[PDB]
Amino acid sequence: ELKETPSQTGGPYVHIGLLPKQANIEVFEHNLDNNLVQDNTQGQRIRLEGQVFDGLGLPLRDVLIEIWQADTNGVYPSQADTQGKQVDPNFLGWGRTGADFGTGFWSFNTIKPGAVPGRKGSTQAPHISLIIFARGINIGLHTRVYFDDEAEANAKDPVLNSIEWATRRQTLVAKREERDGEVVYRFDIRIQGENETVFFDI
Amino acid sequence: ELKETPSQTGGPYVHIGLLPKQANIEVFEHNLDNNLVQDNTQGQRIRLEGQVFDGLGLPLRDVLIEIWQADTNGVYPSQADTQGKQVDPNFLGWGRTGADFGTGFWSFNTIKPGAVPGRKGSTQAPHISLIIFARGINIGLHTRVYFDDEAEANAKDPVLNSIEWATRRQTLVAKREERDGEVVYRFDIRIQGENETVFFDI
Amino acid sequence: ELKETPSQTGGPYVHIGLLPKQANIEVFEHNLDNNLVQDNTQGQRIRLEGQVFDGLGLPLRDVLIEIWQADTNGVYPSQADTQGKQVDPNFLGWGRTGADFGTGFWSFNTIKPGAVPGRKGSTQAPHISLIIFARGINIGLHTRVYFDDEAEANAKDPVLNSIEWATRRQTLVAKREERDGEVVYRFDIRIQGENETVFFDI
Amino acid sequence: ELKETPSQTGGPYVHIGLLPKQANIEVFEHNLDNNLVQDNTQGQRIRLEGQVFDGLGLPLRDVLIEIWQADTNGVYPSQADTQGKQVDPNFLGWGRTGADFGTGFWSFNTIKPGAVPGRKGSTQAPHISLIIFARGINIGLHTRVYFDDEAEANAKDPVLNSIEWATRRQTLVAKREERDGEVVYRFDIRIQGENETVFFDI
Amino acid sequence: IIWGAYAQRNTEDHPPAYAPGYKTSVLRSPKNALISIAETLSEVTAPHFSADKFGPKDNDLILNYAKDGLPIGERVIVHGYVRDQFGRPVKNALVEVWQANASGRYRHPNDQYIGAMDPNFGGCGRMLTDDNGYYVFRTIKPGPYPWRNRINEWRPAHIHFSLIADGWAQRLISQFYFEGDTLIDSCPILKTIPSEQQRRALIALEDKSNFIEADSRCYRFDITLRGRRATYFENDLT
Amino acid sequence: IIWGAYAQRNTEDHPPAYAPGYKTSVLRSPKNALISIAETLSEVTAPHFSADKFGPKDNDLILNYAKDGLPIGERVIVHGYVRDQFGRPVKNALVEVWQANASGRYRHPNDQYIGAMDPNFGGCGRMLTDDNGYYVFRTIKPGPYPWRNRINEWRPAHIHFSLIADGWAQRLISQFYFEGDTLIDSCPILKTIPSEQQRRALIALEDKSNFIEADSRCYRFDITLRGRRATYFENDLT
Amino acid sequence: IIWGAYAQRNTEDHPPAYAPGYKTSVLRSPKNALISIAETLSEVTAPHFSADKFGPKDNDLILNYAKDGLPIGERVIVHGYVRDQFGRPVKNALVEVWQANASGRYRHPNDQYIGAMDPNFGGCGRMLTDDNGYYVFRTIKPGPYPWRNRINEWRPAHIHFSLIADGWAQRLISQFYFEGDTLIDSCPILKTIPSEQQRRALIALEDKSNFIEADSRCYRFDITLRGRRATYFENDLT
Amino acid sequence: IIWGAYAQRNTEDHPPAYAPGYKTSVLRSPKNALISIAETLSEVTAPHFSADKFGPKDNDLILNYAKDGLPIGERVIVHGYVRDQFGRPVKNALVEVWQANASGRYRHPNDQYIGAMDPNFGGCGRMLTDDNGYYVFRTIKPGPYPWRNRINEWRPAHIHFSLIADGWAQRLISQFYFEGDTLIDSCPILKTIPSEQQRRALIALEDKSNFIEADSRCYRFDITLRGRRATYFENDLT
Amino acid sequence: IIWGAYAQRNTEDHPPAYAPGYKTSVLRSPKNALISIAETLSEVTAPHFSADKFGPKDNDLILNYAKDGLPIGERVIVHGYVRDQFGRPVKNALVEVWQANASGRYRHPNDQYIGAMDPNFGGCGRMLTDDNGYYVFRTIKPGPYPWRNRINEWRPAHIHFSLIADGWAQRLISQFYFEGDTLIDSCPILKTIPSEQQRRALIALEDKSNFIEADSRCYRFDITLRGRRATYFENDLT
Ligand SMILES: [Fe+3]
Ligand SMILES: [Fe+3]
Ligand SMILES: [Fe+3]
Ligand SMILES: [Fe+3]
Repeated sequence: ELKETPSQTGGPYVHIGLLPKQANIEVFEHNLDNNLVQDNTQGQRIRLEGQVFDGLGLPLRDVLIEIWQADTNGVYPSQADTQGKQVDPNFLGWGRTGADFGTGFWSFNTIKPGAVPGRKGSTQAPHISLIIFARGINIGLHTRVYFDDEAEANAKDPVLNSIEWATRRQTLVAKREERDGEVVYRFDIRIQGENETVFFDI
Repeated sequence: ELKETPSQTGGPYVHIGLLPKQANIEVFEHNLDNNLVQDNTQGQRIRLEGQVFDGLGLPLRDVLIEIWQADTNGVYPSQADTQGKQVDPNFLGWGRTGADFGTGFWSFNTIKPGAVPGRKGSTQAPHISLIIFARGINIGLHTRVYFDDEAEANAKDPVLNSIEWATRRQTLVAKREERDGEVVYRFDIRIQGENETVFFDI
Repeated sequence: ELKETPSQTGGPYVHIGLLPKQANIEVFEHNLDNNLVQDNTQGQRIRLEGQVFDGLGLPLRDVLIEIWQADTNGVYPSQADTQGKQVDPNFLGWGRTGADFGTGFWSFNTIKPGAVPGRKGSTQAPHISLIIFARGINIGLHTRVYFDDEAEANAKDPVLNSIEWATRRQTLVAKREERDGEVVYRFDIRIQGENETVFFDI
Repeated sequence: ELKETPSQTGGPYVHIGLLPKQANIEVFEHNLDNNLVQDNTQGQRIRLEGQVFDGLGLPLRDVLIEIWQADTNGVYPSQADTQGKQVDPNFLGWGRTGADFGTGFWSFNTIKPGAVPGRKGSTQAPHISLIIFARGINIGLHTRVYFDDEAEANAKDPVLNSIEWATRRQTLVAKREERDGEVVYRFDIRIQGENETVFFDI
Repeated sequence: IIWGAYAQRNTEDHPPAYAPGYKTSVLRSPKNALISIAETLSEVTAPHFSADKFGPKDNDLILNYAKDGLPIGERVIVHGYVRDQFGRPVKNALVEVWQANASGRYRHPNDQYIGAMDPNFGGCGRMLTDDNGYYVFRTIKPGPYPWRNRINEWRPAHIHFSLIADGWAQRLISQFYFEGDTLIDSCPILKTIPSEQQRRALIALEDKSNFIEADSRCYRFDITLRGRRATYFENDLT
Repeated sequence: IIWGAYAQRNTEDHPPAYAPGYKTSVLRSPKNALISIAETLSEVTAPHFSADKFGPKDNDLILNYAKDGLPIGERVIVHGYVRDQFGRPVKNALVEVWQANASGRYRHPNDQYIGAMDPNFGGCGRMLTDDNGYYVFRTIKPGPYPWRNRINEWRPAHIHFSLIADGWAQRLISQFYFEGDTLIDSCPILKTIPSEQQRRALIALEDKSNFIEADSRCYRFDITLRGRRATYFENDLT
Repeated sequence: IIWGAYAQRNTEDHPPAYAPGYKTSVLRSPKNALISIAETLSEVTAPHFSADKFGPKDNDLILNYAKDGLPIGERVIVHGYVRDQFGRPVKNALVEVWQANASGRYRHPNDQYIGAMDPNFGGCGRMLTDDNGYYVFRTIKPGPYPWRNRINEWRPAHIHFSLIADGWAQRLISQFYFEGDTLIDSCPILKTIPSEQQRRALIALEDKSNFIEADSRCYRFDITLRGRRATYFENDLT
Repeated sequence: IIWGAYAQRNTEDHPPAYAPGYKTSVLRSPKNALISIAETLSEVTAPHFSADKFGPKDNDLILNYAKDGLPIGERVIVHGYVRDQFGRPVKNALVEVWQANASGRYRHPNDQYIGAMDPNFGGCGRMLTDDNGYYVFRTIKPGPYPWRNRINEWRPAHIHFSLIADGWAQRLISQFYFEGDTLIDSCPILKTIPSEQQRRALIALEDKSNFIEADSRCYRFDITLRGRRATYFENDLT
Repeated sequence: IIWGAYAQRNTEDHPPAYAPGYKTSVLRSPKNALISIAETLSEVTAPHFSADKFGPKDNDLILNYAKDGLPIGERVIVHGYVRDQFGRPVKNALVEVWQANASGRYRHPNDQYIGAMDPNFGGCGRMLTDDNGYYVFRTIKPGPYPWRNRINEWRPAHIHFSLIADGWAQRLISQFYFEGDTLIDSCPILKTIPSEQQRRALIALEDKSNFIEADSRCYRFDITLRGRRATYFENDLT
């Protein structure tokens, strides 16, 4: 049996290889981005935005983020999904973006995920899996984004309830807002200090 | 010369072996408890209660506590006591309890100890030696409980004065209260963060 | 090239795993037994019985026996049989039994095998391959059962003639009897001492 | 923990050190012998005699024998006896002798032992523990002598019943005879071959 | 490919028949040497067992005998591969196992050991290897077993296994042990095996990566059987 | 002999308070260094427990909780000596132990492990050392315990023990393991201990000569506590 | 085959989050321990990328950004295999790489290194592994990079790589180095990795037999990802 | 202390019964394996010998047979301790010894060796161990003995000893040799013992500091017997 | 897969052309260095031989020349695999062998060795490797051959072999020897090869498990040829 290849930081220039256009490099015709909604994608559109702060309360202006989620019906566009249900044919379920070099803000235009089956016949509350990569971060940090308007589902969520320090559960709940007619969930990540975001080893 | 057997955490189920009844196990006829006062025990009865908090400010609901103290006249019910005075024949001087699984509160019904001789002819202020055992704690944590109504004695206490960081001395002083006619000293222990309780290597 | 996994005795409780019912264990719906004759099995029915004796002339009351044989036409119900002939579709050709805990007797209800081709175009006399497993026996003992009413075929049998000590050949010949209308071949196995049964390394 | 000193044969001249007089050496005033009966010894006198034969059926003319037994009431004259009963004050319970250089016969004049308690509240049939030492014998051979006139007790004896090869049990039973008015039990020991005497690892 | 005979069993890789240290072998071992023979169709053929006859829990010793509850003991999974000496996988071979319970107590009339019986454990199972020679079963780790060879003898924890594969010459019964068991170095039965490398061939290895969280531990144990040689010239088998 | 203070605890022979590998220690470890003090009567004295209060089966975990029958599992005896670092025996010290059952299941409300509960096993006992510092108890060997540090973590089989002896400074709680257990090399809790020689000090050794035939196996485990220095000049303790 | 969860990530084979020697990790590392969870469909699933979207020169860093001429530097080919820890090949996994040019200069707005920019080199490419887990790309060997950890710090020549395979739990980003680079032994970032054998797992080996005459040199570099365990009993994933 | 049974004799630390190299063992060794039994009062008890019966010169082989003068030969003192395997001293055990004279000639009717007889030497003595298990006797160092195993066989110089202690299970007879004797490496009888460490356990060591000036030399030889286990639970002995 | 050129032949793994110790090479070795060229279709192509043309006994040197009886000598089978340096099997490659008889006598007009000729042995055969690169032939083990390099020179027993595979660049002729032959260490021809590991690459190993009882012995000998590199970018071959 082989050991997993050891992790290393993405480094400050992680954009070159994962977000060329943000580094002003036009080499690919098809560029992977932070827009998961297509023309015929089902579900209610939502915008996920926020910032990532270090131990000093300062935003990381060089962080790269990716999200993985199910469609509006809780089905992952993955051959590994064993639900037997047909997934939304117009949904990649994955997206990538980078904080703004100046402000530190990041965002994704996606769809609010449907409830996904949990282990042993349980049901998970709607959530988006998110990972953080950046200079200073040796191994990508895993976390989840839940939604505050799903209070009833969150209260019964297996993962959230597996966190024995109850006060930390709230760090995983994004707040719903409405810039005009658009739904926006604000999710700020705090790597260190008070209100430190919960991180998972998955 | 042999090395001391290395310490290991008591673990989350420490109750099985040290407080069977709290784990719903009735195997012993005589069970060691948190009640040091007997029928003919001398001195003024007092209740010692409080909580133990972790680095998040959350109480440990699985911590086990023990105390060791002298009688009302400052004599330990131990063959190692060299004072030459007769100790209270109805006082074990030791007790054990566990935080409540739900609230985290612990308590002992004991007697307020008399002043005990210090090193080099000095006199120690009244105090109770206390130790903490629990999951996450690799070696039992030692500390002392002094009483706020013994301000004059505490000011001259050798151990308290051996702590060069004066502001920390107060973490070892319990506060006197009076639920009706009973005397209660509240002693909260903080393992980490601000107002962290002083711990000793004895 | 790998070495063959080393043999170990079946042990005194070999019945648990190979003959559960004899050990009073009902776990399997289909239990392998000592009855090789089915409804439509071809050939003349015969009963093979006997005992296994140790070096003291005492029967082993914990021995387990298995037999492997061809059908009435000398064809093995095995994909390894290269004769090109169709085998009896209602014949497993294999059986297993255990000596009686009290008397030491064992027996199989089977069919008398047809002559099987030998090496280099020779023809083997009818025979049944038998193996012995038991406490005290480190490696299963192989032997063969020939029939006394096949004197002419036995005299020309390649295996029997490969035994240079002629007087030992008879230890491999079972004696035919007739309890009423049933044909019974008695085959006693002697592991040690005089008339010790011939054992093969196949 | 230390290992037991390895055994070695007593050698052909074992008499020099254990039976000086038989080797014509008078050095000790008090010589240990084969006579366990004293003036006031209780119980019925008996004579134990026989021979020891090798693998050729020939008697050993250089063998040395010792016996250890309880008194007439089944109590051993040993501080290790935990029965709480008073033992016969005139009984050593031990004896030693040597086969005759010419005939090979040996004998002891002793008392028939009483039943001794077995393990787990059982009762052992009357018996004498015997050991054999001689040239060619690397470790003293242990065995027991039971009496044929105690058939009922022998049938229930724990040690005899611990021998799974029932036919061998008889090798441990001496035969009662009566030379005039004296009771004689003949006990022949066969080290090898047929009717080989059972030997124990105690 | 025209198969020939199975390679000769290497008597040096197996315990001899006569092993004084293992007492009961003294009277149950032939005094005469085994007579080696050239193989015929009889020795290279073997029976076939259809999976249709096996129940769904036949390879699950934790549940195949469970009545009122689960058996008491260490939940462990044992898997591995069955190959012939030339490395070829052994397909559809019948694997039968049996063992004592967690107390080191066998569910057998002749076992009077004080060790406690488990009303929910039977101690026997069976399986067929797949096309890759892979096998897998679940069970409770057996406890060591005291027995009377020398009065204070103790078998290390072990599981008995039997194989019936493609050829009768392959018929094999043995026992495997668990890595780290200190009783392994003093067992008279295991010591009947001459070489040290062969003794280690009977030890199941801890397979930590295949442990199932909050559920079961796992051991890896591969079995090697005799293999047939291919024939490219005369075929004297028949 | 006029006794002085206990020798200084060697922090290097013990796990530090902060051990990231053992997750729960991250929030339950002081950030400040422990403050060392010169000992007084408080630290060198300790309570006395009379044997009159102990029941006859307190040191027999096989029978002290047995209701309808015997517990399922490996019957083992554990004994050894309790000494202070200077080799002196520790007399009448209170030894308390607790463990999981043969399934690796603890009889505790907060334990939801699938491992089966044993209605006849409690998992706790206690004893007092004799004049030679000798102690002895009987029990069922505990099965490994799966727990959530990293998702697939497994404690090697172990027994928890606590000692209260002559001085409060001696107060010690720890765990001992069994020789040969392969889980010992990967346990994050056992790894909190810095040196290898100290880790081995927590391993109970197989004591084969003390095995009881057809009954129980036996492990030897000695415990070492801090010891007092003698005083021959000034006695500043008081 | 019914797949279960991915084997637990062995935290010991990876750098810890807090590594003082690598300065920026001091403020960008959680103070709390990671919370391990049992996997669900969320963790075992991952996106699929169709090769239709990739351009013909996406894996050719020598030509995908070439405008007026060829990039200046050492023409090298890098290939190897992507497997899961159980040795199974990882098919159609997205591999993305990025690096500095031959001057050790990155084409990134935040890089002010005096090292010269190459108008014909971009420094980024991507590929999908084939059915055998094989991958291959061409590039210019990157020059070492001076950076400010300690004032005179220098990254050994290296190429950044990222993988997105079959399961989210497999998500991995890392860096590989070239055999013989003397800067490897003093790099604070590479030293965040605890073991020496794991550090060597990030070194691409010279593959001389695969050098292309008068054209390019070649390095061999294999990547190992976490692997899923098969399930043969209960399937609690859902 | 409630004593249990003696620890099991380790057959591996003793010569087997059948040893072809030692010819006479071929016909005087059982073909059947010894039957091990659980001990009873019979096996744990043994006779007691009062010192009142022993003469003053019983342990002095130099004088107990001296008639007209002193025996010819090397005046040597032999002493040592008798302990049980657990290190406990064996008190009041009967020790009996016998040997050949300085010519290697035994005073026995069946000895026809040309070696000269010593009219002042008998060759036998006895003693009881004291409370510390200590024993001591004086003698003439025995000369090697030629015997017929193979025609030119020679026993190294040796003294025969027998012990009867507290339990019948302890009954032991053996021989010890003198350090440096070159005949030790080729003796078929000494070679019946399997291990080398056990062979060395029969060698008396030169004890130079205990030599008595202008008088006698001295050898140290300790004997180890089987020891009883203590019982703390059920006492099934009776 | 678009194949490129064969990897460069490593001149260091082969004997040089000029080898004074092997006398006849002095006048039959170019004085000029070989001129290396980039491969073209000419070097990567090779002829194909249909098995239809081969006789049934072409690979049986024991029978392909037998007239009145069998050849005198050691019946041996030689088999093995033909692979390219990258481990890929070489399918349908023409293997031609030739050797002397058991007397070390060649059936060739120019051989006047006193060694006896065998009227029933020819000394030559041929085969095509199968899809796995496997080959197998039967023969009589050749006896050593005396020849005149230095007057008393002796070739160790050996078999000459030639291969024509997929590419002309692979064309190879060589000789293999038998394990244990003492003449191997002093042969001037075998010594023309620089390294020791390469010399051992020409030794056929005894394959005991593949011996055919009462018939033939067997040797295992694998051959490695040059292998082609795959092309993923420019294809300059044409
Ligand atoms: Fe970089
Ligand atoms: Fe625990
Ligand atoms: Fe068994
Ligand atoms: Fe002698």
